[PDB]
Amino acid sequence: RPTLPIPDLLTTDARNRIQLTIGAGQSTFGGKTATTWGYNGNLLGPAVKLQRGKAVTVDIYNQLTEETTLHWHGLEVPGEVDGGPQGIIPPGGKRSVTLNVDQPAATCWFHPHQHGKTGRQVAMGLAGLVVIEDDEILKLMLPKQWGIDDVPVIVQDKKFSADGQIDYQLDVMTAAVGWFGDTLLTNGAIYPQHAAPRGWLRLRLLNGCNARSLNFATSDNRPLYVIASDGGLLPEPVKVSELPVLMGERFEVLVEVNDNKPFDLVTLPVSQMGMAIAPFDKPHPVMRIQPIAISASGALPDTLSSLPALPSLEGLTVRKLQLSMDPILDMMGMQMLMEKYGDQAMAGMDHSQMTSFAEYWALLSMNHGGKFDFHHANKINGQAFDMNKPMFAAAKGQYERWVISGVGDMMLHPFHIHGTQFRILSENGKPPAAHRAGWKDTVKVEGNVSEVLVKFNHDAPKEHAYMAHCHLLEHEDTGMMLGFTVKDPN
Amino acid sequence: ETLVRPKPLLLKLLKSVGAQKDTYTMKEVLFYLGQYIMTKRLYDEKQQHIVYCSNDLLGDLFGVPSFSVKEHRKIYTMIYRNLVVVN
Repeated sequence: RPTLPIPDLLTTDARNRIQLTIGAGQSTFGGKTATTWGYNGNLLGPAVKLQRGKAVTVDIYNQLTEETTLHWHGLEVPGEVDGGPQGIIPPGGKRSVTLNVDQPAATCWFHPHQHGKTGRQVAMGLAGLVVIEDDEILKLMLPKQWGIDDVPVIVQDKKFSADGQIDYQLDVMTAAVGWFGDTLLTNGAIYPQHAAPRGWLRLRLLNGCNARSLNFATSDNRPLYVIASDGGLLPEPVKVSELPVLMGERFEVLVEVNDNKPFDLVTLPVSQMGMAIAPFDKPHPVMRIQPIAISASGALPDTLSSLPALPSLEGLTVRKLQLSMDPILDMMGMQMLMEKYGDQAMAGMDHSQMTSFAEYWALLSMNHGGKFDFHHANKINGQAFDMNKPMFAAAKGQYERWVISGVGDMMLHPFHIHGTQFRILSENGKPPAAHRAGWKDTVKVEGNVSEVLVKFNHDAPKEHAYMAHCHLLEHEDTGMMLGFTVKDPN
Repeated sequence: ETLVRPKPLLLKLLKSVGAQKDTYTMKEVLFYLGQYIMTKRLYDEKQQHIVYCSNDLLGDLFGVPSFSVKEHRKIYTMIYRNLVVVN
């Protein structure tokens, strides 16, 4: 097995500014050469060590023939730095931002964020981690040896053409169920192998698939100890037998290495439309851990951090967002899927869900024009994305109850809100799981309703607006996303 | 919107459910037609995008014994054959 790659950790130079170049180039998957992209690389980019309260500047240089963005997924920073409208870097271009970090130590990432292009630009290889350190977490004595017992694990699926090149297509099927493939890339590698000390192994897991949700576990069923979520540490470690992770979410887990017993990290088959076709019908290996006589470094504390109380939940401005996949898109996408893969497709959510004759006929009558441009078929609140109108203005420094509905379709909708770390009160109609009570920047929405308590501490204008979107990328690209603004009330 | 005149046999099928007019809008035909199918059991209880008209008057109208309420443009072309568009 090939040895797992470790993204270069990236602090500042004499001038506290990090340099990131957005290039293309070549990578090799199972001996077939493909064209891939990357931040300071052929592939996937680096880990940007940031230090809370101490700011740094980032020059972003774009050596693609085409344009792209750079979203700091998980950061509490003004809508300026994201950019939004005219936050676009044109080919050969420069952009410079400053990141004054103010949020607890956390494992965030960055990825291209342009409505219409995110799906493909990500699929190409653009990704990259941000590692935030505060003083609290250093005083903690977690495993700290980057690339040894503290390991980024970026897990992604891709599909490849006959050529060995990446095969993306934003057709009506991938706009419906997502772009998903058959080859699983752990930090870019296929089934790599990592060499761990005996002791605790810290793994910063990141689901970077386009639509594929993952569900981590170990080949031999040792528990994973979750110690942090999207936005930072949990209060105490949550012991779990399996860890489902959605697109763009991160969890830092600890695992125990004792004997020379090797064992794989695996992702278990998941109850999601189109994600339990072979080879993901069965448990699938993410990477193999092999223990050797390397130095260990950390412990599994019984407390990790303090977490503030929640403010009384009335008086709080409340906003309902209702996600909606245009029903024609659903019917059609599922036809493409039910043809291509037999009925091994819907396996996992395959049961009594049906659709009446009256619904079918009302669908017929409704697109009498035969005008069905599926590039706006996904909507929040009834209308798809238009950069022109931020949907609303929410208050700075103020607590608010956002309620995201997803009733009417059974399509997974991991829902992302920029410029904040928030807390989940309801996640798809149930109270959040023990480890998703933390800080999160993504919420499951699958046929039901979630409610999050959110507060933005950073200004964002119509010019550079915050977003909110499904992080199933092909949904975000085909309309399921809005903008919003935040300013200190006049 | 769009206003139309049902050719004879379609008009016949249209009044079997309670229509009375001689010149309808499109949404009006779609309504009464779906009403006809759901009154005469014509869909299959299990797969109910599937309409079985072989032995019915609708079978002669459309010229088939079956069709699927998913193939929209096809069912529209069958509908428009028995129409005279007035605009």
